Amino acid sequence: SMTSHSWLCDGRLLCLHDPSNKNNWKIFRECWKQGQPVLVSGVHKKLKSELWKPEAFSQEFGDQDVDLVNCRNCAIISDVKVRDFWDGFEIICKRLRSEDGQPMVLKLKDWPPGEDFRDMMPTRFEDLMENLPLPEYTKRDGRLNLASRLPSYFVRPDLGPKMYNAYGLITAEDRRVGTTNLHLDVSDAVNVMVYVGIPIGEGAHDEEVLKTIDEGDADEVTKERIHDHKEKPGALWHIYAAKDAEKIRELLRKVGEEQGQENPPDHDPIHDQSWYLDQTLRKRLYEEYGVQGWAIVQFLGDAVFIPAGAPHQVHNLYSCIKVAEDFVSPEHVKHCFRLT
Ligand SMILES: CCOC(=O)C1CCN(c2cnccn2)CC1
Ligand SMILES: [Cl-]
Ligand SMILES: [Cl-]
Ligand SMILES: [Cl-]
Ligand SMILES: [Cl-]
Ligand SMILES: [Mn+2]
Repeated sequence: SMTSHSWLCDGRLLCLHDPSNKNNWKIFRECWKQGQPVLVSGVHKKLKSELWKPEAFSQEFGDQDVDLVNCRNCAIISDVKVRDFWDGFEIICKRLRSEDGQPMVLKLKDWPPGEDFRDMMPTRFEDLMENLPLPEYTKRDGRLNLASRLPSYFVRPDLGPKMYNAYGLITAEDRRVGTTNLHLDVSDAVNVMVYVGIPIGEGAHDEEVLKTIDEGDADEVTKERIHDHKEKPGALWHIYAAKDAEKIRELLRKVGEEQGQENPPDHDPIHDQSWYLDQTLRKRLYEEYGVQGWAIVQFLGDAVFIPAGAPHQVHNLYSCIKVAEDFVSPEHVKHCFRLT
């Protein structure tokens, strides 16, 4: 009747199979205490699938004004209607075009804005918050979430959740670009893939996706989820242990200098959110600094748990809708303390 869990990343990543199992914490807490990320599959089967479609967001919210980002060159597209984003999510012939006349790979910036998700989308808020895995950690009032219980000596997360909406990266050149560049968060996070859109028009794009996963260092069991079970892959993540953050900063200072950037010796390339670690940079991190990460493919309905302090980057394989909630576990509270 389905096994409790399996392993990815050759034994280094816990994958829980039943999102609402009351005994998940017993397997989870040992991996979490060691500063590892955790994957939980099957959250899509708990949700009302009609609430998470791109066509519904366009119909209900299409007249709101927003900014977009061109993922290929970081150009900002200012003050457009949110339908201009949603109507091109899966239909390539409807996307905003760059000067070269190609359809753009776009990210929708800060939408819903700030802490407004609950007010703007109360039925979505309920559906997500009631079906989050590890609820004693992840609910606003969970017994193991210290977010509402800490004094001002700790950086507290904003009221969530936050939605992350972007097209898939397409070409061989796109393999070196991030959807979200390398950064870290002082809080813990759970990120849920609630919808994956595989386009039509330039549909037949299956093969660059396989080369991206393979070159991305994905394990053999992860490759079997496509070929054997035909699940929809959304996004390729690289996550690094919080303890390796300074070694990553040293690599990126050296590369910034090799590329003729002019940066003070103390500047923080992870906080700048300006780098994506491509195959060349990931190999250099392993070979020159001794640092190994976790390469994670987030499929429809996968919840990725990212530990406080852990540097991480995201590369969309197809068009994705992700919803994330921040929390403060007792295992990782040291990462948000304002002294020493
Ligand atoms: C509704 C799921 O049905 C089952 O029979 C479960 C499947 C998942 N599992 C556990 C057990 N402990 C912790 C976490 N998961 C084993 C039994
Ligand atoms: Cl830690
Ligand atoms: Cl709603
Ligand atoms: Cl729990
Ligand atoms: Cl970014
Ligand atoms: Mn993050």
